[PDB]
Amino acid sequence: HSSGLVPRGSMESGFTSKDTYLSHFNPRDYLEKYYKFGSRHSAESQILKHLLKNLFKIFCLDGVKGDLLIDIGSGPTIYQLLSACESFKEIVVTDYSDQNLQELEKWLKAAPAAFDWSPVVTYVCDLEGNRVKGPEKEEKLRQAVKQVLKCDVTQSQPLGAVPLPPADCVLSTLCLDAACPDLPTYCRALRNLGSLLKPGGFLVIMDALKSSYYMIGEQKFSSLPLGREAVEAAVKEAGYTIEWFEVISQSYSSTMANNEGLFSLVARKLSR
Ligand SMILES: Nc1ncnc2c1ncn2[C@@H]1O[C@H](CSCC[C@H](N)C(=O)O)[C@@H](O)[C@H]1O
Ligand SMILES: N=c1sc2cccc3c2n1CCC3
Repeated sequence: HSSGLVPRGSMESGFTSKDTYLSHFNPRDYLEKYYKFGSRHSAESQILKHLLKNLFKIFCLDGVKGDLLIDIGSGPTIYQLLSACESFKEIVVTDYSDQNLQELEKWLKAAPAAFDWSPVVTYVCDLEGNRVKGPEKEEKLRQAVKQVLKCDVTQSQPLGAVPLPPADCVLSTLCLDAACPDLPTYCRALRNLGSLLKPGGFLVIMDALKSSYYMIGEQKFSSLPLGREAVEAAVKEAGYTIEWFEVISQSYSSTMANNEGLFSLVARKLSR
């Protein structure tokens, strides 16, 4: 009840509480704000294209492939899985928010009222060489998504008591910044995701740099404002070896975030 002075759910602890993600996170509004293919060459649209070109390169051009991929903190989105369904036989989607899981389930069932991913899907098809059209690509993704589960990156068992085989890849886009109030929790969340991975499994992360908040309309949500060095240090202390790390300077529209670019990394679960 602070009226934009401070992010929603943070007056007491300094960071957006996770119950705020069950009450004030609107899936439909988050999708309209950031994913109606951003907008007409907007900062959001350029960022989405850059995210899509990196996932295509990681999954289709590089050696990131296997049986199971677990997407962590998927929200109501599926763009991050379009290229991945080409390298992984099965995908599991997860989020802390029940309204985000409902939105994902609406898309899985191709409910007419669901969000339209068509332009994003066609862009991914174009990147992959136009071997299939959008509608064929979406059905391949829908059949590959085997489970839609509740997730909490802060718990030692992120997926609760749900048994899954060790994953070949753990993917997490624009989630860890929103979920982790500090670097010790951020480091611990990367250790928690490690328990879902086979020894030597891939960890794929894409998030924002130096961002202390992000907006969903006039609703402000916290983000951990960490830099490249702090990201690399936390990924290494969580028990991972970084294969590649990229940083772009492109930031979100001034009215939606205060970030200083984005990062992408592909890491591998260490020996121990
Ligand atoms: N502790 C927690 N554990 C898991 N997910 C969490 C979480 N706290 C927040 N989240 C989720 O983190 C997401 C931030 S939005 C990221 C959505 C999507 N992956 C994309 O690329 O746009 C939300 O869906 C929110 O529910
Ligand atoms: N989901 C999204 S969109 C966006 C823009 C800028 C910063 C962040 C952000 N997130 C969560 C992490 C922090």
